[PDB]
Amino acid sequence: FVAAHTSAGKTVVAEYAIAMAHRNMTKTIYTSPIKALSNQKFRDFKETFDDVNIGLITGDVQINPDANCLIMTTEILRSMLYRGADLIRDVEFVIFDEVHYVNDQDRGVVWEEVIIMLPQHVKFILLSATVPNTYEFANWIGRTKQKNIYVISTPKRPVPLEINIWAKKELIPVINQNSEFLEANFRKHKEILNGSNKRKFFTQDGPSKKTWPEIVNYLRKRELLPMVVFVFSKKRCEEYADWLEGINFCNNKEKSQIHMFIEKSITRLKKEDRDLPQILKTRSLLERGIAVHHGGLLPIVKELIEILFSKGFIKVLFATETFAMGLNLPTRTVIFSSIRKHDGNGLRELTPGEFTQMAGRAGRRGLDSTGTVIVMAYNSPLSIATFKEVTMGVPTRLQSQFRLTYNMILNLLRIEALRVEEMIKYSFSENAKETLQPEH
Amino acid sequence: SSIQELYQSLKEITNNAVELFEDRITKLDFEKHANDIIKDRFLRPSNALPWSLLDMVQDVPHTSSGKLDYKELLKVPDPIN
Amino acid sequence: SFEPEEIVALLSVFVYEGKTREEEPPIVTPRLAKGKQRIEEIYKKMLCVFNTHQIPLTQDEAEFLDRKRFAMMNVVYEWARGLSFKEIMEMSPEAEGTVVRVITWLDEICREVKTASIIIGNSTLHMKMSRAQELIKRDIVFAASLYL
Amino acid sequence: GSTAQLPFTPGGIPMKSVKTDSGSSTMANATKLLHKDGQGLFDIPEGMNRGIKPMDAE
Amino acid sequence: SKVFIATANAGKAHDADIFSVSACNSFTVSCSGDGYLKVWDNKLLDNENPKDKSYSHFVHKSGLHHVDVLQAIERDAFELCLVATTSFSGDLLFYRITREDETKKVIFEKLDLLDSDMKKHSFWALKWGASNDRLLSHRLVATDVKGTTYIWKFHPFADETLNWSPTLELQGTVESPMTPSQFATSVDISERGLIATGFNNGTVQISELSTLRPLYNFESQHSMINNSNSIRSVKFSPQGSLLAIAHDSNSFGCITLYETEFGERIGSLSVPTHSSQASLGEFAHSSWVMSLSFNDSGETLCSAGWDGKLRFWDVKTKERITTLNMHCDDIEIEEDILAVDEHGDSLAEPGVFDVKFLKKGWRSGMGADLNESLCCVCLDRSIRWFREAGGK
Amino acid sequence: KVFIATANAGKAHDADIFSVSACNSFTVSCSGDGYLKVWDNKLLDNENPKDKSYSHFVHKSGLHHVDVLQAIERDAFELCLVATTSFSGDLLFYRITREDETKKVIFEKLDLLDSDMKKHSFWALKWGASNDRLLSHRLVATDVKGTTYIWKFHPFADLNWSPTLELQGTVESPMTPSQFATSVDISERGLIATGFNNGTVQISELSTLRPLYNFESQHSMNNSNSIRSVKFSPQGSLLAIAHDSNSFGCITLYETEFGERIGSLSVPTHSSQASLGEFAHSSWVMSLSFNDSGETLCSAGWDGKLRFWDVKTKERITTLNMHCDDIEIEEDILAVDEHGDSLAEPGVFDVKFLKKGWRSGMGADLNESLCCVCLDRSIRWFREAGGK
Amino acid sequence: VEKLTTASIALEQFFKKSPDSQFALQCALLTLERLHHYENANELANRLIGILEKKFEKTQDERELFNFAIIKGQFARIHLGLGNFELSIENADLSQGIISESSDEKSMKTKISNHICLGLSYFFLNDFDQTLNQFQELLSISKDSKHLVVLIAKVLYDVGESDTKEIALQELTEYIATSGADLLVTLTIAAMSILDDKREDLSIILEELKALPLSKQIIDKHKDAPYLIEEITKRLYRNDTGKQVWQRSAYFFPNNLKVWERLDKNIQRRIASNGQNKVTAEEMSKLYCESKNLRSIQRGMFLCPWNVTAVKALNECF
Repeated sequence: FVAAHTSAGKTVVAEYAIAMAHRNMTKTIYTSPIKALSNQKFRDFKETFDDVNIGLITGDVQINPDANCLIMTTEILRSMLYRGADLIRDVEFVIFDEVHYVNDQDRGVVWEEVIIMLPQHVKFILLSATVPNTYEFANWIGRTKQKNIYVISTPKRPVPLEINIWAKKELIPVINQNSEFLEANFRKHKEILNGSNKRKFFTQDGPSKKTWPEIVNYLRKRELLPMVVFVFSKKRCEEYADWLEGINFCNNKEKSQIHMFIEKSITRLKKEDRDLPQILKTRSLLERGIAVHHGGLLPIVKELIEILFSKGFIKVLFATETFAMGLNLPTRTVIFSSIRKHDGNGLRELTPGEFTQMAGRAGRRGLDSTGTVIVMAYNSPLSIATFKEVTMGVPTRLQSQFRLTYNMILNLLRIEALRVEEMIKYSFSENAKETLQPEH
Repeated sequence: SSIQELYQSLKEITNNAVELFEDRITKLDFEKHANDIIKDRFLRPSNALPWSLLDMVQDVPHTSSGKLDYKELLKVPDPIN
Repeated sequence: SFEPEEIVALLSVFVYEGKTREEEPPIVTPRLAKGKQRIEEIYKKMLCVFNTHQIPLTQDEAEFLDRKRFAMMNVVYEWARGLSFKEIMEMSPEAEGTVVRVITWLDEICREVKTASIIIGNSTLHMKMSRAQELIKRDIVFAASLYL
Repeated sequence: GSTAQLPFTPGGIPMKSVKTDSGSSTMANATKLLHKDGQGLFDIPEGMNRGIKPMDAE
Repeated sequence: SKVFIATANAGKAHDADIFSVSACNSFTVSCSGDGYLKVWDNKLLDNENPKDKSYSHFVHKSGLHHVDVLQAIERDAFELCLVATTSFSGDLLFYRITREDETKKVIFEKLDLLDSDMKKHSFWALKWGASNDRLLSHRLVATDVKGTTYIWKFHPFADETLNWSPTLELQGTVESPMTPSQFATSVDISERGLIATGFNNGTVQISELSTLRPLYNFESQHSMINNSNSIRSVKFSPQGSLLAIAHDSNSFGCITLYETEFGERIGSLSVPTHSSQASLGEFAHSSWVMSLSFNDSGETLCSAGWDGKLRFWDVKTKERITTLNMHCDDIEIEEDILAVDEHGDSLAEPGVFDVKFLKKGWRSGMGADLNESLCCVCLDRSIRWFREAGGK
Repeated sequence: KVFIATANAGKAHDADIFSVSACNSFTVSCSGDGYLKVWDNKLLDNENPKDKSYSHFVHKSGLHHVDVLQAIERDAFELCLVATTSFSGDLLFYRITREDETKKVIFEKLDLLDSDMKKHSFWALKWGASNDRLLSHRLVATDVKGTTYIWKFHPFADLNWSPTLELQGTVESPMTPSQFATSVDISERGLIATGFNNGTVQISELSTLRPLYNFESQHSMNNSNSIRSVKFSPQGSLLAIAHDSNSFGCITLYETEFGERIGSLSVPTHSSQASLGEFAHSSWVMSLSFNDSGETLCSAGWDGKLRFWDVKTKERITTLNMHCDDIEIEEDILAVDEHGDSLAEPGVFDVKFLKKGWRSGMGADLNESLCCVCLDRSIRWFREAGGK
Repeated sequence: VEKLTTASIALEQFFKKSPDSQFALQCALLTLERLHHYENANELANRLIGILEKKFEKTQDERELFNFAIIKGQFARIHLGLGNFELSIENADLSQGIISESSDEKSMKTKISNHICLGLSYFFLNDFDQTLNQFQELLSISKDSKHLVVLIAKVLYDVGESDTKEIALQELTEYIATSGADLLVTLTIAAMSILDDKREDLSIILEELKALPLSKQIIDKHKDAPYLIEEITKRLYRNDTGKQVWQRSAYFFPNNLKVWERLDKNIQRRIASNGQNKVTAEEMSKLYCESKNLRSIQRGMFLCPWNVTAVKALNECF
C-alpha cells in the first residue's frame, strides 16, 4: 500500500509490478478511473519498459488482444468479477491507481464492490495521494481478505516546493522550500492591500484584460518558466486565455514542427471535422504559443493538447482540476487564479487533498526539485484560517463509499453464490472486524 | 452474335503513342426489331410457377408420421470421468 | 414503432447531467415527445413507489425530472442520421466534449441494451439497437487515442 | 463476453457451504425440506404450488 | 485489432477510376481505367504525403482493372520481386523489378512471354501465389471468358552461382468443370494446397492446380434473378481450412463462410443492415461487396463494399467488431479533393474497390512497429492507408 | 358560399398541364409538350383567353414545375421572373417583358446559374418573395437526392441590370438512404418546407441552414405514402401537407414551432362504407393552396371536386367539381366503390388562389379569384363569393 | 425470400447433423419448390423416394397411396423445365389412379397439381399439337376460382395455330362476363389485342387502357401496360403523340425507376447511384453503359462483363 505524492517516483511499484510478473509468469492490471489516465500510463508503459506486451480495453474493442499487461477502467474491472473474465485467472498482483478517490461517494463505490470482491489468489497493489489515516485502510483490506500487508508510507515529499501570494505584482513567501510557516509575510501582504456599478460581470474579483500579461511577462524577466495556471469556469478559461496577446513560446522552426504535428492529428478526421471553429481557435492558440484544457473540450483536442504541452513547448498554460492527473510535466511554477469552485452543491473551498494533488504537482524532478507555487489575490484580503486549512491543513480522512445500486443487487440475487447479506455486514463500515474481534 | 468474336475484335487493337488521357465515345444506336416484346413477353406461360398458384402444395398433420414425439433432445448429461 | 435513431436519441435522457441555464428547444418529432412523456410517467410512478416505503434517494435521482436532461434528444438524433459535427453543435446548447461523452455513453447503453434485448427475445429490437450502434460510432465520437 | 456463464471465486468472506461428513447430514435440509406425500414422491416442482394431474383429465 | 486510424492518405491518383491495388513489403502500386502504374514507396518521411515517390508508367490505351505483386528470395544471386497486371482487352503484361535506393528508377523489361496462339483466352482475375518449397514453381492463377486457369514458372536461375535465363512454363491446365460453358469470375490459391474456383452463377467448385482435379460443388443461396448470385472474390484463411466467399444478390452484398473438406455453411457473415426500412433480414453490406482480405494470422476478415464502408468481421466467431466509414472529404490536402463527380453525384459513399492487408514491417509511415497495416482505394480516384493501434 | 365562373380556355396545350403559377398581370402555365404559355388575367369579360395567349417552346421533354415572381425594387423596374424545371431536370430562368406600343410578350431567356449547377437534376422549386428581410429575393429548389438547394438572388449589383444567383445553402438529405423530393414550399416568416416521396416532411430554418424538425408518414406500412403538396399560411405559423392511403386523398395540418398536430380534414357517413379511414378526397389530393387573406384553404383532388376548408372551423365550406357539371345541390361524401376508386373519374392537376382583384370584370377587386388546370387541357378561371 | 432461404439452409444443415425423421423428410422439399431451386431438386429427393421403397407391403390403406400421390404432383412440378420433358407423363398417373375418383381436400390439392404439368410437356418438347391441347381442353371446368384464367389464358395462345387462337378468344371473352376487372388479365388481353391489330378492338381497349383506376396504377411497379399504350397508339394512328403517358405516370411515382430511365438515363442513374431504390449488378452496369462516355462504360464493364451490349459499346468506342 503506497501512500505517496505524484511526480515523485510513484512508478517504482509500477515498474516492478510487470518486471516481477513477466519473469515469474503472472499478469498485471493497471486500474485507473479516468480514461485519459489509462491512455497516459499506457504510453508510459510503452516508453519506459523494454519490449512488454501491453493492452487497453475500450467500448468498441480491446487494443492488443493477447496482452500481458492489460489496462482498464474501474467499471470494466468490475465487469470481470460478475461476467467471468479470462484475465482473473492469469493476474496475481493488480495495481490500483489513486485510492484517495476512496473518499468520493458518487463514482468510487466500484472500488468497494471490486477490491473486497476480488478472488482468493489475487493480492493487492495500491497507489495513492498521501493521507493521515494510513493504518486503518490497508489493515481493513488486509483483515477482511486475510492477507499480509505493510504500510509503505511517504510522509514528506522527496520533490518539495514553496508557496507564495500575488499582490501588486509581488512574491510574498508564506511557505518556503523546507515547509516553514512565515507569519510575518502574511502580515506584510495584507498591509499592502489596503462609482463602478455592475454593468458587466461582478464588481470585484477577476482581474482586468491587461493584468494577465503583466502577471505573465514579469515572471518571464525573472525567468521562472515553465508555469501553469488553474482556472475553473469553462467560459472564464477561454476569457482569461484570449485577453493574452504578444507571447510566443515556439520559434519559426518549432512553429513549423507544431504545424506538422497538428497536421497528423487533423489527418484522422474529415474536412468538416478538421475545420471546426473550436479546432481552428485551438490551432491558432497552439501556433500562437499557449493552450487551454477543460473537460468541455473534445477528446482529440484535450489529449493532443496534453501531449504538446508535455513535449516541453508550451510554458504558460490554462487548465481545469482534472488536468493535474497527467503523465509528463514541464512545470517549474503552478498558480491558483482562484480558490472557489462549484463541485455539484455550491460555492465551496477546495479541500487540502485537492490542494496537494494540484500544488504538489509543481515539482520538476531532474532539473529543479524545489518547485515554485504562487496563489493569486486580486486587491482583496485573504481569509487566514480558511487559507491555512487549505494550505497547511491536513488532507482529510478516507470516508466510506456505500451506494446500493440495484443492478448489483440483481446480479447477486441471480448468481446467489456469495449472498448479499454476507457482503453487506462485512463491508467497509467497521464493527468488530478490524478492531477487537478477539474480545468478542 | 457470340461473345468471343466481339471480345477478339477489341483485343486486336494495340497501344497508342499522347501519354496523356483521351475520352472516346461509343456509336451505339439504342432504338428494326419492333415485334420482339409484343409477341412473346406477356403471353408466354410460366417456366416456374407463380406463388399465387402455389396454394395446392400441402397439408400439415399434427401427429408425426405424442410426448416422446416432441422431446427427442431429452438426455442425461455427458459421461463422467 | 420507433426507428434506431429515435431510439438512441430517446436513450440520451439517462446518460446526461442536465445542469444548465439555457432553454430547451421544441422536440424534433412527435414520436420522440411521446416517448419522453412515457418516460416521465414511468419515473413519476417509480418516485411514488419509492416514496411509500420512505427511503431517501440520491440528489441526482431525487432531482432527475427537474433537471434539464431532455434537450439532448434533439441533439443526438441528427447525429444518428448522418450529419456533420458543426451542424449538430450549432443546434445544441451544451459544450462539445460533454456532447461527445454523452454520445459515448449512449454507445455503452445501446451495447448494454443489445444484450438485454437479445435475452428478452425481440430480434427487431436487437437489430434497431445494432442499427443505432452502427451509425453513432464514427469520426470525432470515436477518434484516435493519441497515446500509442 | 457475457454474464450467462457464472463467475470465479471471491476471497476473504465465508461462502457457507460445508459438507460435514467423511445417510447422516450431507444433504441436510436439501431434500428433507422439499418432502411431502407418499414415501417421498415429490408432487410439486419446488418454488411454486400446483401439483400434478394424471391422464384422466383429457 | 479494435479500430484502425489514418497512418497516411492520398488523392486524385489516376485520371480514370482506380479499379485495383497491389501492395507488398517493398512498395505499393495501383491500376486504373486510363491504364498506368504508379509504384508508391512504403518508407515515407514524418508527416507528409509523398506523391513524387510513385513513379508513373505507360501500359495500355483501353485500361487496367486488376493487378497484384509477388515477392520472394530463391537465392543470393537475385532478390526476387515481380508484378503483373490485367487489361480490359485481356493481356497479362509481366513487369520485372530492378530498383536503386537513391534514384528509384524502376524501368520494366519488354516482357512478352506467351506467343500469339495462347492469347485466345482473355485475362481478367489474376492472383499470384507464395510457395515456400511446397512446389518449386511460384504459383499464379488467372481466369478468362472460356473458363481456364494457367500458371507460369518464372525462374531466371540454373539447375532446373546461378546464371541468367528467364523462362515461361505451364504446371497444369485446369478448365471450367461445370456445364454448360461459363465465365470464370475469380480464383485464388491456398497455402495448404486446396485451390477452389468461383463462377458467375453462385456456385464455388473445389479443386487443385497441379493435379487437374475437380473435387465437388454446392448450390447457391436463393438464385432466381437475372444476375442472381455472382461471386466477386473467393478467399481463404492463410493457415486454416476455411473458405470465405464474397458474392452478390440484387442490390445487397453476401459474404459466406465454408470449409475445404465438408463444404457446409455454418453461417454467412452478416449484421443488421438496412433493408425494407423496418423489417430487416440478413446481409453483409447494404450495397455490393467486392474485395475481401485476411490479416497475417487469419482471424480478422475485412470486406470492401460499394457503399463506402469497411467492416471488420471476426472469423473465429461470426460477428462484426466495427465499421470504418469512407467519404470524399477524408482526403488530406485540399487540391486533390473530389466531392462530386463529373456526371452529378455526391461521393460521400463511394465504391471501395480493393482493400488489402500489409503485415508486420511492411508499412512504417508514422507511429507503427511490426504492424498489421491496411490500404484502400475508392471510386473518387483516392488511395488511403490505415494501421493497428499501438503494435506492442 | 358560391363561386361563379368567369371563363374557361379549352384545348390549351397538347400534353398535360402540370403546374400553374400566377402574378399581378398574368397566369403562367407549364405543360408536358414543352411550351411556356402565359395567360392574361386582365381580360375583358366576354373573350376567349386564347386571344391573349403567348407561347414559347423551351424544351421538348416538357415542363412539370414552374414558378413566377412579379415585383418592383428600384424606382419602377417591373421585375417579372419565371423560373422552370423540365422533365430532363434542367433549370431555366426567363424574364418576361412586353413591348411599349404593340404589347407583345417577349420571353427573354436568362442563364444566371453556371453549367456545373444546371447539371444537377432538379424537381420542385419556389420563389420566396422578400420584403427587405433579405437584401434582395430568395429562391429554393429540390432534387432527386434531397439536397435542397437555396439561392440568395440579386437582380442588381452596382442601379443597373446585373442578375446573379449566389448560393445561400444546401440542406442535405434527411435520411440515408436518400428519398426523392416531391414538393417544396417557403414562407415569409423564413421556414423551408421540404416534401419527400415516403411521407416525410423536412422543416429547415432559413438563416443557419439547420433542420428545425420533421414529420413522418401517418401510414405505417405500399399504399401511397408519398407527399403531394406542402404549403404554408402566408404570415401565420400554420403548415399544410397532403398524403394518401390505398388510392385516397388525406390532408394533414401542423403548427410551425412545436409541431403539434391540429386536424386531419375528412368527411364521414355511409357511402364511404362506414369508413375507418377518415380521408379528405376519394382519390389523390393533387394540389393545396392557401388564399392570400390567410383563413380558408383550397384542396384539389384527382376525383374532380375542389373542396374548400375553413381553418378556423376545421371543416369543409363547399365543393366544386371542375371537370363534370356538379353545382347547385351537394350531398357531400367521398364516393368509395368496393373495387377502390370513386365512380367520378376526371383528371385534375392543379389549383391556385389569386389575390383580391388581379382579374377584370364584375368579379374583380370585390372578390378574390381562383385558377385551376385539368387533364383534358381546359384551363379555368372562377370568381368567388357572389355578394357585391 | 430471405426467410425461406434461412428455412432451407436450416433444413439442409439438419440433414447433415441429424437426418432420417418421420415428418422432416415429408415437408422439406417444399421450400425448394417455393424458392425455385431446380438444380438440386432431386439431389436429396432420392432419400424421399428411396425411403418409400419400404411402403408397398407395409401401409396400403390411407397413407402410402395419399402421401406418395401428393408427392407425385410435387415430382411433376419439379421435373418439367429442367432437362427432359418425358418425366411429366407417368408421374401424373401416380396421383391420377390414387385420388381422381376419391374426392377430398388432399385429393383436390393433388388433382389440380397434375392438370398443370402435362399440358406444358407435349407441345414444348415433342412439338405435339393435340397431345397437349386435348389435356388442356377438358380442363375447362377444373375449379371456378379467380386465378383460373391467369394461367390458362397464357396456355391457350401458345399452340402456334389459328384454331387455338379461337379457343383463346372464346376463353377470354367467357372470363370477361364472370370476372373481368383485374390487372394481369387485362394486361394480357392488351398484349393479345396488340398482336392482333383488330380495328374495333384497339379503340375499345385504348379508351379503357387510358382510363385506369389509380389503385391499379399503385399496384403496378415496372409499368408494362401503361407503357404499351404508346405502342397501341403507334400501331393505331402512327403519330407523334405517343410520349404522353410517360409524363403523367412518372410524375405520379417520381422514384419509380425503369419508366424514368425511359424518359432519361441520367435521372434513374442519379436516383440509384448511391442507392435509393432497388437494382441489380447487371442492370446497374447497363445504366452505367447507357450514359454514353468512357469512364462510366469502364465502370459498367467492371461491374458486369457478362452482358453483350456493354461489350459491343466498348468495341465500338475504339
